[PDB]
Amino acid sequence: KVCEISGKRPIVANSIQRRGKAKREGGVGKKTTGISKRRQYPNLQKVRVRVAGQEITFRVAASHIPKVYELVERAKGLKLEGLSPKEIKKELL
Amino acid sequence: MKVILLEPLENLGDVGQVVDVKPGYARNYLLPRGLAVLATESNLKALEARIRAQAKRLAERKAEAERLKEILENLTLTIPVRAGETKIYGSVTAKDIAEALSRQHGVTIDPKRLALEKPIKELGEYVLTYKPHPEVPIQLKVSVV
Amino acid sequence: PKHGKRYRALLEKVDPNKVYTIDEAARLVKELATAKFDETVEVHAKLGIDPRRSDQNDKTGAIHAPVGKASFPPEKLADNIRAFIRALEAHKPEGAKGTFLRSVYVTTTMGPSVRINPHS
RNA sequence: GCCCGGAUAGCUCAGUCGGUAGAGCAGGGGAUUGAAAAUCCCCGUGUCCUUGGUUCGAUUCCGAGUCCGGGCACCA
RNA sequence: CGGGGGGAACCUGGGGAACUGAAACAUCUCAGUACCCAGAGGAGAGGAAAGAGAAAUCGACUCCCUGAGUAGCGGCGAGCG
RNA sequence: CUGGUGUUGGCUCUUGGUCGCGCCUGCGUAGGAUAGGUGGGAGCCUGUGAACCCCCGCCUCCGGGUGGGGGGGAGGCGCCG
RNA sequence: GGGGCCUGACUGCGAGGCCUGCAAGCCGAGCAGGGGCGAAAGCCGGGCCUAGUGAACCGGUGGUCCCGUGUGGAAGGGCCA
Ligand SMILES: [Mg+2]
Ligand SMILES: [Mg+2]
Ligand SMILES: [Mg+2]
Ligand SMILES: [Mg+2]
Ligand SMILES: [Mg+2]
Ligand SMILES: [Mg+2]
Ligand SMILES: [Mg+2]
Ligand SMILES: [Mg+2]
Ligand SMILES: [Mg+2]
Ligand SMILES: [Mg+2]
Ligand SMILES: [Mg+2]
Ligand SMILES: [Mg+2]
Ligand SMILES: [Mg+2]
Ligand SMILES: [Mg+2]
Ligand SMILES: [Mg+2]
Ligand SMILES: [Mg+2]
Ligand SMILES: [Mg+2]
Ligand SMILES: [Mg+2]
Ligand SMILES: [Mg+2]
Ligand SMILES: [Mg+2]
Ligand SMILES: [Mg+2]
Repeated sequence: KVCEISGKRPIVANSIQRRGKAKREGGVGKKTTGISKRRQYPNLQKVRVRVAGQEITFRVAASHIPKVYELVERAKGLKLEGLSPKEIKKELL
Repeated sequence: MKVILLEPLENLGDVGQVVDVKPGYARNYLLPRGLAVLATESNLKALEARIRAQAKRLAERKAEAERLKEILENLTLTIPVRAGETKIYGSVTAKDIAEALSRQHGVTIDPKRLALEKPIKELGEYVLTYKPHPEVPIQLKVSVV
Repeated sequence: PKHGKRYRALLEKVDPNKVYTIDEAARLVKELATAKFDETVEVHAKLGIDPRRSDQNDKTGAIHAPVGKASFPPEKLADNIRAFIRALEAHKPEGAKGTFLRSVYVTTTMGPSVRINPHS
């Protein structure tokens, strides 16, 4: 899916199949036996973390996980209660 | 992946101390149970202060003492006690001491911070330290009449 | 023990891990030669060449030979040292691949050895 | 095309951890059973492919050339 | 306070063919076209240089004319540009 | 199906690779003898406590090499040959 | 068929023709350089002749008056083999 912070989301890429000694050395050159469409997903995971009276879960990219914490921190200085674990999330930027 | 501790943990401890753990240890064990905080430069300065407020401000309750010894130290007390030669008909507690010391001169002392054990009573002659840490031995004379 | 003290004392003015120049050590070599005779300061350096290489020093790749006494002035050691460096850099085999002169020590007849950069 | 490994008795296979080259089996004799051997004994023959140079020369170590053995690729 | 639904084309974004061409065919071509989806508006996009490229140079972006079928790209083929 | 990585963290036991360094290693005729090459090479080595004896780990071409230790006492040792 | 010297199984060209849809194939006197055999006349740009062969493209090597993306140099090309 998409990252709840980095915004990163799946993208389109080609799977190019090549054969033959490069020209970069050996000879004649490389050759494309065939190209194909395929996706490239974000290495997103999940990060659960207290933050007041709830736990709230974060489905976020790998290289962003840290920011999630630098957010439960910046959070601190603010009041957030009531049955609003979804809102807690909502609130944290 | 720096972190600032708390309870002095083996292999790395003494709260405030900074250490290089593995992201996993921090995120999943340390912070969860609260054994440390992320080495964010927001608490990395916040500790800079936590460290000065005590360090500098400490020069008073262990630095101003000098003002508290110069006045005294080279001083001499001597207090009127109802006695009978080498044996007083009562005693003088540290509390009994400053009691009048804060009227004979105008010096403030904390009794609970003095240094004698049993309550004077006897005589001969006295002289003993105040407190605390780098102290100042005072001089008091047991009077007559 | 393992060595005699006459040597144990010289180990006090020779950092175990430090490169010295031909002026910083050339004079420190004339002070580590504490024998009852006038010794001979020599230089030993390992050459990056192939031993059994017929067309390219003993049979392991080591260089020796002495060049100076234990009294010679600061301008006779610091100057005669370079006279041995270029004596080598003038015979580096064609295919002599590798740092031709990797390691270089300067020891006397009885004193220890001081690692030095024959380029300064 | 590159990286690897190598014949020495008839065949197969080890090597001062540089000078002292030695096994199985085949073959000769003798031992040999009812029968042929499985058992039993004792030895023949040479740069250890081999170019070398280090060393005291080299079979062994380096230039290394020829052939063979297995490898990984390329072929516009 | 707003939103939601619609609108002939035009518009930006997210996805995205095959026939066909190569006188077969897979790289290539058709083509980022057809089409699907979201969104915007009377337009939309873009927009004040972490630019261009050889000049003591220029000076946001967009549109037209050239440059130019040039430079190049290319089973150096078809063709693309 | 699979190796490397990210999500992925504690504590130990066990081994490989590499450079640092510290140590010994090496035993064919000859020869005091278990000689790795090459150079320096008449001075070293001991109250900065040696010659001799017992203990004691490791190595073994069973010959020694050699280290810890106690002991001991003014002497070991190389050249020349 | 035999022998003595030799390497013209040359480099730079090439008038003029044969053959022929193209492009290929073929013969070639003669001039220059530097050579070989001959006393010289001269002959020699492989083999008595007609088969023993493969356009381009892509690359591999060895050379080289060339190009080398602001400049120097490189990277990578061209040209010759
Ligand atoms: Mg997903
Ligand atoms: Mg792929
Ligand atoms: Mg990362
Ligand atoms: Mg060696
Ligand atoms: Mg062999
Ligand atoms: Mg049997
Ligand atoms: Mg409203
Ligand atoms: Mg509206
Ligand atoms: Mg198609
Ligand atoms: Mg077609
Ligand atoms: Mg689009
Ligand atoms: Mg245009
Ligand atoms: Mg063009
Ligand atoms: Mg296109
Ligand atoms: Mg023609
Ligand atoms: Mg003739
Ligand atoms: Mg001719
Ligand atoms: Mg012919
Ligand atoms: Mg002929
Ligand atoms: Mg083609
Ligand atoms: Mg340039």
